[PDB]
Amino acid sequence: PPNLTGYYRFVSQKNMEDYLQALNISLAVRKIALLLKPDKEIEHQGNHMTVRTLSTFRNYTVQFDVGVEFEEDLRSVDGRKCQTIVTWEEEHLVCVQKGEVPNRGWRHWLEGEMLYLELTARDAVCEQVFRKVRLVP
Ligand SMILES: [C]C1=[C]C([C])=[N+]2C1=C([C][C][C][C][C][C][C][C][C][C]C(=O)O[C][C]([O])[C][O])C1=C([C])[C]=C([C])N1[B]2(F)F
Repeated sequence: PPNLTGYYRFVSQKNMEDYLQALNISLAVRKIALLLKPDKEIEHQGNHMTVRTLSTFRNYTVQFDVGVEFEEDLRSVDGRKCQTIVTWEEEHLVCVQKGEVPNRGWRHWLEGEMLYLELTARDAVCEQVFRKVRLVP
């Protein structure tokens, strides 16, 4: 599987409204979240990954070894905890977050320097795109 290490700048998103509602995020917080352009930073070493979502209001970091289910602390996101498993399906990094919310998870994949992210919760599907930042001193 590919190595996903990189810093990727926000490009676009669609239907984040839907995903936020599906996680039961309040109107006040959804209004804030829809204004921001969070970046994605990944540290992928061997079979271990750290994935950071970075914004001026709040950051969220998760760590994992691919293939090992773990308790994901999402209390800073939607107040919940999940039993989360990340796998590789061809070149897609697939995450299933098992818990209260059905169909919860996400999928990354790369096309050149564009990093795609699909986010799901209940019947909501959000599509995001990021672009890798080149290491220019
Ligand atoms: C400010 C605030 C507050 C709060 C609470 N909020 C916000 C916002 C904005 C800011 C940002 C934060 C971070 C998040 C993370 C998760 C997703 C990604 C992910 O999943 O990823 C995936 C891979 O890549 C790893 O992980 C938001 C959004 C945009 C969304 C959401 C849900 N939100 B929330 F409701 F949490």
